[PDB]
Amino acid sequence: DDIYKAAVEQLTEEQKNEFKAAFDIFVLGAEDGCISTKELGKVMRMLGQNPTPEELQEMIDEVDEDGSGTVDFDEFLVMMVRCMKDDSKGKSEEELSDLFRMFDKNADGYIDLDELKIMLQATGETITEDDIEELMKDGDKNNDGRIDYDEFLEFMKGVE
Amino acid sequence: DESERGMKVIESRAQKDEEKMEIQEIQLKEAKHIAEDADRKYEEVARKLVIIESD
Repeated sequence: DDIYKAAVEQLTEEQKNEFKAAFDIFVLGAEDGCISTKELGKVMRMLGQNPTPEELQEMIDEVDEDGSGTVDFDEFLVMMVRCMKDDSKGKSEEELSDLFRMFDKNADGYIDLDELKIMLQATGETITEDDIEELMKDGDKNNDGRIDYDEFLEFMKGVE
Repeated sequence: DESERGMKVIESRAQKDEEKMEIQEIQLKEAKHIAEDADRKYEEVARKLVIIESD
């Protein structure tokens, strides 16, 4: 669904071309185009990541949700950003500082649950009872009940 | 022939031992990785315990 679309959106042209060229090593030729999961460790290294054998296996353990034994191209990009975080630019502290200030309507230096909900519902996306809290608990690394400026910058690195 | 058979049995055995060894390496690594995560998880709860104890 949307995680797979997002990984594609976040990889740049000079990178996605290498990812598909290297990832195509997963098919031997004159087969069925399966693209197997056992080849993930090899491609992590082909693309410039430098994992240990345990890490190569972890990439394999985190794919194949349907038991098919394969990895798709969009699926690969999702698995790669969770291993090697090749986002598109990933912005900057100055850009997120100015944007942080917009969620911080009361200028308190943090985004609480009410601001987090207003800003999201305002996009037209329906917000349910468990939403918002799920993001607050992701950004709130120190478990203080809110996402502060520093936490915000970590939380949204790579977000567009 | 005894020495050559010796090698066939021993080479095959050395390979069986290489495989058992590789298997113990894989298994200790899996167990070690469980330990890395069991220890990591321990650290997360132990750290959270410190945070929670501090709280």
